[PDB]
Formats: sequence, C-alpha cells, structure tokens
Amino acid sequence: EVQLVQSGGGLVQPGRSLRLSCTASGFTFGDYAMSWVRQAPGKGLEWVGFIRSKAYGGTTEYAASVKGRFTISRDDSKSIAYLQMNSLKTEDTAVYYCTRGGTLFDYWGQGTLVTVSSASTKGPSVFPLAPSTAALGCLVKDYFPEPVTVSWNSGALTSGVHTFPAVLQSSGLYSLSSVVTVPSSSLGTQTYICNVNHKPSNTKVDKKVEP
Amino acid sequence: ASTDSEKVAEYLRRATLDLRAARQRIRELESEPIAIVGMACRLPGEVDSPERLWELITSGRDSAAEVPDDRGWRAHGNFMAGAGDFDAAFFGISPREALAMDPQQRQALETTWEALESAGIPPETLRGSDTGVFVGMSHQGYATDGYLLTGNTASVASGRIAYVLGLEGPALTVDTACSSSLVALHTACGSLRDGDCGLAVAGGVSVMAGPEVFTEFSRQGALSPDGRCKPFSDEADGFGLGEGSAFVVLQRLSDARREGRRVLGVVAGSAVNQDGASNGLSAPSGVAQQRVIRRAWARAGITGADVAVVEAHGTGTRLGDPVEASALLATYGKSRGSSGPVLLGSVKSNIGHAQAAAGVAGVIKVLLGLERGVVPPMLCRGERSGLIDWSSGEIELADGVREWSPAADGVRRAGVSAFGVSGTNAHVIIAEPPEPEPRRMLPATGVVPVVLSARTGAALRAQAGRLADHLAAHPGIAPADVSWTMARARQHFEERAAVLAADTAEAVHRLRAVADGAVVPGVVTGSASDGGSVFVFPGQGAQWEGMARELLPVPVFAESIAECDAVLSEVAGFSVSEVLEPRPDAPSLERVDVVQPVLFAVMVSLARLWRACGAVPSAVIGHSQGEIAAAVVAGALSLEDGMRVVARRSRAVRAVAGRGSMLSVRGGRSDVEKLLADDLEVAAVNGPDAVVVAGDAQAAREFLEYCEGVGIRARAIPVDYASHTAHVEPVRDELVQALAGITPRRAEVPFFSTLTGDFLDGTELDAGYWYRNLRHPVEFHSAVQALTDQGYATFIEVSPHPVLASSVQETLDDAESDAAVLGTLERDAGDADRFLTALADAHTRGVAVDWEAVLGRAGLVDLPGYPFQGKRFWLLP
Repeated sequence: EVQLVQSGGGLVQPGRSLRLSCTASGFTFGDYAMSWVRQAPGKGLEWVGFIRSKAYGGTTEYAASVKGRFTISRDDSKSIAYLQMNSLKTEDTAVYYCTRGGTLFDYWGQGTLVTVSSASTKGPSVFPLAPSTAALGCLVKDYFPEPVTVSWNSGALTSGVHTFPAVLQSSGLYSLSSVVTVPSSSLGTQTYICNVNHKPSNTKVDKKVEP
Repeated sequence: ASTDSEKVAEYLRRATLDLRAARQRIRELESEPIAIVGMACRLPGEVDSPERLWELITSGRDSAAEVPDDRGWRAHGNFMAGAGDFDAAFFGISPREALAMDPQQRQALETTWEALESAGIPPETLRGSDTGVFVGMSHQGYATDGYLLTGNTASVASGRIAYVLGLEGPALTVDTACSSSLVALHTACGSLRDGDCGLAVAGGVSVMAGPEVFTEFSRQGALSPDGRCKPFSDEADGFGLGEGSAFVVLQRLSDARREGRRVLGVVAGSAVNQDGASNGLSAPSGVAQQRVIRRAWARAGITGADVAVVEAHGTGTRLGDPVEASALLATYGKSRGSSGPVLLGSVKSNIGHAQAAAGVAGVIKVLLGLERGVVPPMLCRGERSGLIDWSSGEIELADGVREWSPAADGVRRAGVSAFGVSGTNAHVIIAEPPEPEPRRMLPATGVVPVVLSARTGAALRAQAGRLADHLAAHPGIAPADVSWTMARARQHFEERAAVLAADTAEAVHRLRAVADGAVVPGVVTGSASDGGSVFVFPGQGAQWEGMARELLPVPVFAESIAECDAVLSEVAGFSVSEVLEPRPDAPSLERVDVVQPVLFAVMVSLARLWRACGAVPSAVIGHSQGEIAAAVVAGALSLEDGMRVVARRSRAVRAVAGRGSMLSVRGGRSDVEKLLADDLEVAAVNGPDAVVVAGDAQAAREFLEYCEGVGIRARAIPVDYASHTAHVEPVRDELVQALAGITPRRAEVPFFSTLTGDFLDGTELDAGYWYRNLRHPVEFHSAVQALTDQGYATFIEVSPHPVLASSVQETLDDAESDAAVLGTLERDAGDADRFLTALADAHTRGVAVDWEAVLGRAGLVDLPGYPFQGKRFWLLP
C-alpha cells in the first residue's frame, strides 16, 4: 500500500541545522512531485516548498520565509525526499508533513515535530488552584521539554477533569493547568490530589488542594 | 508558478489511479477468491478427520459394510461409526433434548466446531460476530422426549449452530439433494462477497435414520448389491448409499491474508444451474452439465486446460456415468493444449454416496491433494466403461500415485461437481493457495511448552493421547508450530495441562504421561480459576549461587537489574551484577547487607518478567524485607526508593548482628508461645505449623533447640542477628532519619501489609513503617487466611527459590481451599527453562500468559481437534 514514512525531527537549538526524511513505498516515487507543508502549534497549514519530478526537470520552489535557509532534495534510487533546514529559528517550530504531489496533495505522511528552542531541561513547579459545584485545580509551571501528565487521585477521579493544552511562555518554558469541578462538599472525606509527572526531568509530584 | 501542463498532469494521474481502484473493486465484487481456511470431515471408513480420508484413499480401501444394528432397521451400505455419538454437555444441551435431536443436527454441530479448530479460530472470538452458516441437508425420519420439533426441523440445523456458537450472520438450511452442499458453498461465497458476513461455515450433513431411504432405493433399483460405487467402470451397477458431515470455513481472501490465516485453497469460481426440460424429473442432462462447467470457468477466469484434476459426481450408475463423462469430454477433454490428460475420479469409490455431504467431501479430498502436490487417488475397480469414449486420450482415471501438476498459471487447480436428482447442478473450481509471504521475551529456550485444555479431566487426557499419536505419526513437524497452535489457535477450557520438551520425542513421551495420570518431571496440571493472582515476596532463605544468572540475558530482566545496579552502587559500595554474575573480588553473599538488596533486585526483576509475560498481580504480599520488593512492584515506592530502604535497612541490621540468633520451629503458635514462657519471642508466624522463634540471646536459642530435641523439629537459621525483637531498637533513630527522603505513593496494585494485617493505601510506607516492619512480628499466616477468604485463586511466589510455598499450602489445606501455589525459580534451575516452566504452570491455573509475547508467532499446523466425549443417543419411536 502507499506509504510515506517520515523521520528525523526533534529538539534543536536556534541557528543549527536539521534534515527531515520522507521514505516512500507502494508507488513509483520518481513519478511524483513531493511537497513539504508545516503547521506551527495551534495555527494553519503553511506551504514550505516542493521539488518537481525528474520528468518535469526535478526543480524546486520555496516559500519566502524559508528561501535560502531551507532546501528540498530527492533521491529516486532510495525513494526518499529530504528537507534540509539551516539556520533554524524558534518560528520554524512546527509539525512538518511531506506530501505526494506539487499541486494536488493526495497522500500525506504522519508528520514530524521540529522544536527549535535554546531552553534546557527543567522540572515543573506545581501550585494548587484552591477551590475558591466547586472548582479546584493544579498549575504546572515552567518546565521543558513537553510533555507533562496530570491525574487526580491517582486516576480515581476522572469525571469533571479538564487538563489544558500547554502554553509556551516568553521564557521559553511551558506551563499547563489542570482543573476538576467537585461537589462543594470539599472536606467530606474527599481529599483531592493532582498527580503530575514529567519524565524528561525525572519528576513526580503529588499535591493536595484545599482552601 | 506551476505550468498548466504540470497541474493537469497530477489530476489526470489521480483520475486514472481512481479508475484502477474502481475496476479492482468491480473485480472483487464479482470474482474475489474465497479462501478455504478450515475443513472437517466425519465420513464412512472410520474417517473422523480429513487426514483419515487421505489415508483411506492412498491405501485403496473402501467402506461398504452391512447395515448396523444400532439403527432400528441382503443389505449393504457405507455408515459413519459415531453417527449417534454426541457430547451434549459440551454444547450446553440436556440429554433429554439430545435424544430428541436428529443426528444430522448433532453431527453438524460437532463438525462445525472441528472446522473452526482446523481454521485455527478459538470459537469464543466469534461470539457476536458477523458469521453465516450455510447447511446443505435433507429431511430424514429420525422421530417417526419433547424438543422433538426443534430437533427435526431443517431450519434449526443451521440456526442451532448460530445459537450455540452465538453467530449473527445468516443461517440457512438448503436442499438441492446431492448438490446441496455445493449449493451451500456457492451461496456462502456470494454472501461473503456481498458483505452479508465476514466469515462463513458451509457444508453438508446426512445420516440414514428412518426406514424409507434404504428400502426406497432398493425397490427403485439404483442400488448396488456390493454397496460399492464403481464410478466410470464397466462393473458399474448402481451406487452404494452413504452418509457424513463435511464442512469448510470460508473467508474473503483479502481478509484471510490480512489476519494471517493459513489458507488451504481458494474457491476461484463456482456455478449453479438446472437441467431444465430433460428426459424426466430425475434424468441428468449432459448439455446442462457443460453449461455449468463453462460458467464456473467464466467466473474463475480460467479455461479447461488450467485444471489438471476433476472430482466428479461419479455415482456408479450404468447410464448416469456416461452422461457425466460425455459432458467432461466436451469441456475438459478438448483444447487440453498439451497440458496432459485431465485426471478423473470420485471419492464415492471409497466412501459411497454421501448424499447432501457428497460435494464438500469432494472439495475436502481435492484440498488434501493440493496440500501435497499429489493427485487425489480413486479405487478404480475393473476396466473403464465400454459406454464411454476415451479414444482422445485426454481424460484418464486417477488410478494411483500421480504428481499433481500446475497450469500455465503455475497454479494447481481442480474442478468439483455435484448433480442433484431434482436437476440442480453445481461445479466449483478449487485453486491452490497463493503465496502467503509476510519479537520475544524469554528469547533463547531450547525447550518448548505445549498447553492442553478440555472441559473434563478424561477429555484432557484424551487430548494428550491423541496429540501424542499425531506427533508420533508425523515427526518433523516443527515443535514451535505445535506450541503456537496449541496456545493460540485453540480455545482454553477449565481443566489444563502443559508438557515442556526439547524435541518431538520428548513431547510425545510427556504427552503420554499426561494421558495417564502420571506425575513426571516436565509435566504440570491444574484447573483454571478466576479470582486473580497474589504475588508473594518471602523473607530470608531464597539465596543461592548466582541465583538467576541464566536470566541475566533476557532483555526485560537485564533492564531491571541495571536500574538496581545504579541505585545500589551509589548507596552501597557495590552492585547486584558483581554478586550474581561471576564475582571478581565482589561482596560475599553471606553478608546480610548484600543478600537483602540483591534478593530485592532479583524479586523486583522477576516480577517484571512475569508482568511482561502477561501475568498481572491482583495484590502483593511480602515478609520482612520482601514487603520492600512488594511495595515497588505495587508502585507504592519507586525502584530507587525501595533499593534505598533495603540497602540502609540491611546495613542497620548488620550493625546489630552478633549475639543474635533465629530458629525455625515446626510447631503451631500459642503452643510455642506458651513454651516460650520463662526459659525469647515469636518473630514470625508463616503457616499453622511453622513459626520462626528469634529472641536472640543465642544461648537461649541454643537451649530451646536442645529442649526441642525431645520432640519438636527445630532448626537454626544461618544468621547471627535477631530481627523482630528488641535487638533492633538501637537502629531506630538512625534508620528513620536516613530514610526521611523516601516518597511513598498510592499503590497501583493492591498491597496487603503483613505488618498491619490489612490492605494499605501506599502512602503509609514512610521510614517509620520500614522500622516497624523490622521490629514487629511478621503476621504472615493471618495475611494468607485473609486473602483466601476474599477469593484469591493463585499464589505466585516471586523468588529465586521457594521458601513460603510450603507454608501457604498448609494454610490452604486447613482452609480447604482449592487455590494454587506456584513458584518462580528453584535452586538447581534459575534458567530460562525453569521460568518457562513457571509460566506453563501459571497458565494451567488461569494466569494469562501472552504466549505470543513469550515465544513469538509460529505457524498453524493440522493437529487433532477437541476430543468429544459422546454418549450414544438414538431414538427408536
């Protein structure tokens, strides 16, 4: 079956370089143009560029925000398309998709996250949103990299729980907030504990919340 | 910036690609091959299995015999041996309803099950599934006690299978006479292709039950006196009556490839037509048979030259056979195209005319030959019929041992016919199966587990014996294939066993030990209870030379031992690997501050191996150091923290050694406690006949031992401290501040404290707990009694040697509990073989071993199916 298996991303400091791969299978790679499209966190699909098939010259076009910094290449013997990113910026943080075709994108890869940051690994600081139906929660601040997971009462409490997408603050560190809405009987043998877990800095925190 | 030519280039390419997919979908709907994934056959000639059919025909034997007396009947036929036998219990049927049940219904239910086992499908996975049932069958007179209407309607023969097995596709009984089972097959392939079902059972069944059929044909004059069919012979004088079951399991080939099903063959095309206006209601029509053969070629995209074998209707009628030979000569006999003469035969020469089962019995024969590349042989008695023109040389009877040779497509194909007396005809093209082309913990083994299962003990031993015979009969069958089949392609019932062997000869020998009630080295047996597993982590006593050194390879094991190595190297001067692997100037296993952290490491690592293999603890329970291991397995405490508790606690113990002693007293409790008066304390009760007396003051111990000499079996523990006594109180303050940074968490697996005597949350296990655990009596007997009376069915001791296994069994005996007690490693065996044996045993008790994660995936092999334990039921109205 048609396959476009991507690989080659991850964390990388600004100014450095990074090359993504797209390995095709199940179809005649050399017959297609191949394009790269990216999506910054939360935002839209943005065109990066493409390379024509050899039959149409095997030539390349790029978006203005990457021209001279990024270059697209292809290797029809290994059926691989490449994106070579140079002089990376934080603004180049995104999921990168390769896609079959240069005008009709009729098959896409799973995508590859590229995070451009000079932040160093760091554990979270957990603060409780005391329950000023009652609402209480946990504020998981100032960690790096993602992810960080949160549960309530070691997974016993799942009804009324919302854990929010992490946000990236100007410091370059991430912050996440988790909340649970509970009956105002907030003392009736109902102790509430958020369990936050940040593997990339070997951190495990349990916090109680109360007024 | 893209030229118009480039853009329209990509749309055109997409349009023609979409067109290729559409036209491939059209071909699928019209002519997708239907994979035959399973087959069962209970036919005359003592043929209980498809392979028995192969043996009967390559041995040139037939089956004609005088009528049996078991039925309430100058009279010969072809009869099934156990037509009346039925395991009513297996299917949840009362013996009252089973007696009232047409044998046709009973034989269909049993043969369907075997077909599902031949397809490697554990029938429980099909409950609520989309599976159809297509039974070719004809009403016979069995009832001429209640449930007699449901036991004799034709519609219930198909619906009863749906009900028992919980299937939800269409369930039809169809009657087209001798063509009934090929029509059933044809309808099921249409149903699969229409997506009405995703799997189908199709076939036919008949059993001679009522007075009519045999005497009805005698007056009619179509019967031979021998009871033998002589198809295509000048000695043809009628057909011999027969009976049987014959079913196949049908699946769209694309789905069978995708689920990795062994395919026996494919239905490449079939057709069903009618004689129409012929010389009479029962008269065959040669032109109608050409029409149906040519339609089958159309729907398979082949021509006559591509089929090398024809399995004919062949009944042995003097004027029936020339009609069929004429129609074959005009189709298969022309345009042979130097493919060699087509080879002709009829399973009816060997088993008689199986009536509604004739057709799929012919398919089953053809599949047998396709497995081996060998033309399926026919008896062929006497000379070729003078009424038939073999002058062309293009049709030849399948006399003996012939190589089955493929067509220009390199594919081996056969055509199968069945013509009914009502006039409805069928022909099916069976092609050989396409090429099938396409991660293990406990990696290297050498030996191999074979698990067995049945509803009762006698059925279990029968399964062992029959698998023993089959393996003795077929050496060279890969043991990994027997194991994977028996583990994954079979359903698991309550009574279980497993044999662990390195070669087919050892497997046969140990399977026969299971067939007898024998208790031999590589054999385990038990019954499967639900209720959950308790992982048991004992106290002192499990150590041995490089315990589990052989397990250090297994990647999930060595992974865990690595984390212990890091943590233990910072906290103490040494590591676990130095002590277990060869010891080059490494700490001595005799030191209490090395054996306890090293044991901790081996038990946590074993428990992880167990879990990686599918065994889930429902609770944990420890004994002194051991509750530390349990606390980590249960997630109350990280591995780092637990390795810190055991390191620092055993170093504290070392600091107070000397002047202490511990002895084991084979006695009850209050008893020893009473005796303890004057003459110091009970530090452990583990079992109702096993107390550990400490009190140190070794002098005291030295005295009690003496006294015990009178009659009490007492033995000294090779250890010079006295824990669970006041002897440990000096370490209290230093140990509780040394462990002040431990972080106990809520346990993910329930945790039963033999200190508290009840389940704990997990956060209670701070440094203070670990001191009390060292200071206070280990109330372990109570802890087992508590867990038994809450329903736990399996106790697994996770340790490099069993120490508490005995005392747990004793406690269960006094509680009259059925619960099992298993171990993990043993002193002599800490290898991957001993652990495989531990898994095998845990399996026989209900533990869920992902046998596929442990061994890998092998191939399905045709092993015997369930050993039905039938009583006879034959109503005589």
